Amino acid sequence: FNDPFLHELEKLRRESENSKKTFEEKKSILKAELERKMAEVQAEFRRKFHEVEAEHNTRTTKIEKDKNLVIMNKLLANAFLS
Amino acid sequence: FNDPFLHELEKLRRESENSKKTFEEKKSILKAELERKMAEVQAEFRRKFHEVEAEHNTRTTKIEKDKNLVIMNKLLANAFLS
Repeated sequence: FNDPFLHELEKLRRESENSKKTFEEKKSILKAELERKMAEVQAEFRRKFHEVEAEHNTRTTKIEKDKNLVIMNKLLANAFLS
Repeated sequence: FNDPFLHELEKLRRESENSKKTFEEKKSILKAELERKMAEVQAEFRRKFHEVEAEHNTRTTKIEKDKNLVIMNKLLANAFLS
């Protein structure tokens, strides 16, 4: 640059494009970290939850086998009479 | 319960009622801590964000005041006639 004024002015217009830039990018990084932490906190939830739900379905098919062993040994030892 | 068959049956209604109880309550807890983890991941993203936004607005007024300071200086050294 010839004019040390037009110079300083560009040195600063440039200086504020770096500003606008590193800001725009940080802004993106965070947005993209939050996105990932949230998808991973919700996949940790979905995990434990499908285990809790499994534990129960097995809990109740047990309770289930048995309820029907009762109803059978009853119905059986009772047609032994009629 | 006089009837022993009726007894086995009640013993089971009672067991299935705790299957449901502890399941629904396990469920209720996992959901409670999802709320809590997500709430705080996202309320510390904002804490981190506003700190870049802040950091930028200060950078930018810094520049703005270098600019202004350099323009007026030109304007003054150049404050005459003919």
